[PDB]
Amino acid sequence: HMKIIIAGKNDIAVNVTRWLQKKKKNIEIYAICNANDTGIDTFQRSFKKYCKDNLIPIISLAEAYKIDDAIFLSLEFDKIVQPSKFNHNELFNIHFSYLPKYKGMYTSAWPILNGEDTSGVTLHKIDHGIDTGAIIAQKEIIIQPFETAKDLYEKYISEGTSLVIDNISTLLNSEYVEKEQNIKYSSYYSKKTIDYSNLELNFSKTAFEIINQLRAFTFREYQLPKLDGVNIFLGDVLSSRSIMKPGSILERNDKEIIVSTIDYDVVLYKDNFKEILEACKYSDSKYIAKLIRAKSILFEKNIYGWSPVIVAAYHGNIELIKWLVSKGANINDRNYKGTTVAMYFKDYMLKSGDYSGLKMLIDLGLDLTLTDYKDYTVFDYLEKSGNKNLLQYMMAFM
Amino acid sequence: MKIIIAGKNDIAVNVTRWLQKKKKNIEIYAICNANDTGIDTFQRSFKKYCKDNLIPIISLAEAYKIDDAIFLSLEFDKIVQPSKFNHNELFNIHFSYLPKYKGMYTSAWPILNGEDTSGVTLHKIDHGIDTGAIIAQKEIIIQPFETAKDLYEKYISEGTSLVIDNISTLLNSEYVEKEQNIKYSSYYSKKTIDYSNLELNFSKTAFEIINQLRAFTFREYQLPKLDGVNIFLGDVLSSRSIMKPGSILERNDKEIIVSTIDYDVVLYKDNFKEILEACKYSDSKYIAKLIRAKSILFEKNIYGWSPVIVAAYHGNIELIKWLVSKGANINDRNYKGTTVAMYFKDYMLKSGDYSGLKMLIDLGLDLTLTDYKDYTVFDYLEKSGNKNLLQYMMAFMK
Ligand SMILES: Cc1cn([C@H]2C[C@H](O)[C@@H](COP(=O)(O)OP(=O)(O)O[C@H]3O[C@H](C)[C@H](O)[C@H](N)[C@H]3O)O2)c(=O)[nH]c1=O
Ligand SMILES: Cc1cn([C@H]2C[C@H](O)[C@@H](COP(=O)(O)OP(=O)(O)O[C@H]3O[C@H](C)[C@H](O)[C@H](N)[C@H]3O)O2)c(=O)[nH]c1=O
Ligand SMILES: Cc1cn([C@H]2C[C@H](O)[C@@H](COP(=O)(O)OP(=O)(O)O[C@H]3O[C@H](C)[C@H](O)[C@H](N)[C@H]3O)O2)c(=O)[nH]c1=O
Ligand code: NA
Ligand code: NA
Ligand code: NA
Repeated sequence: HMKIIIAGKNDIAVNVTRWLQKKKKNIEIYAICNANDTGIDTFQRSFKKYCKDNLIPIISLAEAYKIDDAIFLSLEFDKIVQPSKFNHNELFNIHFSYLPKYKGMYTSAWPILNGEDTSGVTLHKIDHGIDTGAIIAQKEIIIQPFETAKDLYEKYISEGTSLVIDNISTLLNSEYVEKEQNIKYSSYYSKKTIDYSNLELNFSKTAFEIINQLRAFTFREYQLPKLDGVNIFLGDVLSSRSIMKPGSILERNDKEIIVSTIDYDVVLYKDNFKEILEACKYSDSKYIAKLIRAKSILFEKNIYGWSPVIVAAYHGNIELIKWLVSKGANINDRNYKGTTVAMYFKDYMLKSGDYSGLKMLIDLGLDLTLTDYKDYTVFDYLEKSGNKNLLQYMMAFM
Repeated sequence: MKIIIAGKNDIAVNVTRWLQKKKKNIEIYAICNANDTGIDTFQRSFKKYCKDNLIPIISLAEAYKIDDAIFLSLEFDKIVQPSKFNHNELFNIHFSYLPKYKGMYTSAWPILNGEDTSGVTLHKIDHGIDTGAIIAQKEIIIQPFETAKDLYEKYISEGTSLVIDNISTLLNSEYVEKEQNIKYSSYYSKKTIDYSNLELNFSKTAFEIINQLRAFTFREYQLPKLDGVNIFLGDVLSSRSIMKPGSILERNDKEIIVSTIDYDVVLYKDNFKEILEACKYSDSKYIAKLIRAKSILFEKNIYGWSPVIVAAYHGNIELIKWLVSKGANINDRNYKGTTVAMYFKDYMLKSGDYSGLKMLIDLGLDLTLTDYKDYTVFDYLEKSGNKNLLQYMMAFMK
């Protein structure tokens, strides 16, 4: 007979809540949404939409203060919570850093900017201050030297979810231990510290710092870094050192811009993502591999959620998908409605007549049991459509 | 052999002294910095040293035309162009552990960033800023309480020994170069801190604020100010005010308590002038009440008078025992190299009270030390004709 208030947004609020509904069947859940939650799924799920679709009441923070015998759990929530205004003190938060480092804002960029190898997530209490409350549990996170602010954000979402999950019984049962945050090594960045409205690359810096500025600001659904009009998608460092003033453009071609820094010259790769996506329809390994500078651009997505594997799978392109997957791409990658590669390869199989591919993708680890966000498998869509031919063929693989 | 020393302060002077002693036959040419006044201050004037010792002072343009010489820059202020020499025996001491902290304000930035360590590096002068290949380096530990001035002093001392330990290899071409790493390379230009408009930022953690204080505590240039009131360090409390960061919570004659992003901070108002005045005659009990930050006891006025020196000159033995216990140097010098023993002897001379000498001798007072004129205390006594004092001091000398 418990109550929990979940205040926040995105896949973390969604996936924690999914877990609570399945695992704590009889808990009453109340939700608070963030101001900019459009109730529509984008590269993150809408928490508002999830709650509507799954009969979770949506309340105000004002209304939530007046609840008794409820845990409060903030998951990338956007409004200051004032502990005094509840009748208890069971107020909790996931913050996307290894506290007490990187309190405050832009924790997907700042660590990268500062040349960190690691970050973390932290479960702690909400007290009056900004990420000041006592720590309950933490998990260290490795940042690979190629990963972007988006890859890091995605690790935070994943690990933050898991961490809430490994501790939520102890929050609900008051069975948890806390410890006050240390003084030493504490750091905080306000909203002022980056003006995302007015981004500017600083070339009076080292190659390392410049590469890290690129990584820090590479989060496509918001922005890419820009050099004199042109969008950039990562870069590299050369062994040469230009005598030219830092910022000086040494070379330009259609794929890359080379620039002088405080030490080593840096190559900045022009963003060719749309172009790589058009090509993924029918071109082959050779041609695509010739288009690619930063390997990770194969895992990027447009506003619909379409990655290269997805567009390829939708157009038949079997030899590409094999190579994409050898490059580390996900054979069961999904768009922003939960739609899987398998489901894309369906529309082709249907429109072509050629089912000789399907076993190829199965060897590669394709999974037919997967459902989208309306709980529908590929088998459900085929049944619905009347394509018992295609249906029965596919059922053979089970 | 021949050598060109280009730079300023005790590092230039003391490297040069070592060469005059231990490499008699090398010819030495000197380049001075543009703000070397010729008058010794908290750092010696290299200019003065050179004029006093008949070392010729030349320009960088003249330096380029000297073959048969290696070039060694020591906190030098002018851009060196390697293509204008007819050789490549060009070396620098930079005050950081490269490839980190290239560029400016190296006694400030590492402290600002919460570093536990820094270093000094010996490397080649290349076309860029602090970019040339490394020859040798040494780690420096930054103690938690040390200020920017303390770290500068460590840089000067350690930079000096790094040169001394390597200079034969430089002169003999037995040294080994290795190009700087890309990874972890950092750089701070002159625009990163504006010493004309220093403001403390209280939208930061208590750690970050104490480190702001440390970083800006370099008395010869400035102290940090809160409301035009000079501050000499501070401490963190265990309370955390709800008030907005920067809200002053408590004032008194001695300190100012402020809200930060996490824990409250005490800023100590600077009272060094008052402390130095009181050391003439007051006892340890009175000075103890006056002290907040213990390191204020090692500070100096424009003459180079520290507490221990003022106490010596007034025969304040009881206070000297305490200061030493506190960490003060028993052989502390003013900016003319005049030692505590030289000041004590003036007190013994005027007063006729000699009893205190043994105590100071037992605390490690060193009577062999020379000032920047190569005079010992005994040379002063022989010149004044004071034999009885000479003999007495000599009798207690260990
Ligand atoms: C606003 C913005 C964000 N980003 C990136 C960097 C951020 O780490 C990431 C997420 O942005 P965000 O607006 O969610 O804000 P963050 O600063 O990441 O998180 C703060 O704001 C949240 C609502 C939470 O209260 C969180 N506890 C706060 O630390 O998106 C951009 O690349 N461009 C942008 O223009
Ligand atoms: C990948 C891809 C998709 N499309 C199409 C297919 C869709 O009708 C439309 C929007 O795609 P979407 O990712 O929003 O797909 P969804 O609406 O998520 O999934 C539907 O379309 C799939 C192909 C299956 O039919 C599935 N069972 C449907 O529920 O654009 C292209 O035109 N070019 C493409 O390269
Ligand atoms: C100028 C200035 C310096 N300082 C401190 C911080 C500095 O690290 C330290 C020394 O000052 P400085 O003018 O020598 O400048 P730094 O920036 O330390 O050294 C640079 O300039 C030198 C001439 C050398 O070329 C060196 N390689 C450079 O990095 O004193 C202040 O506290 N207030 C000040 O206004
Ligand atoms: Na360059
Ligand atoms: Na400046
Ligand atoms: Na506060």
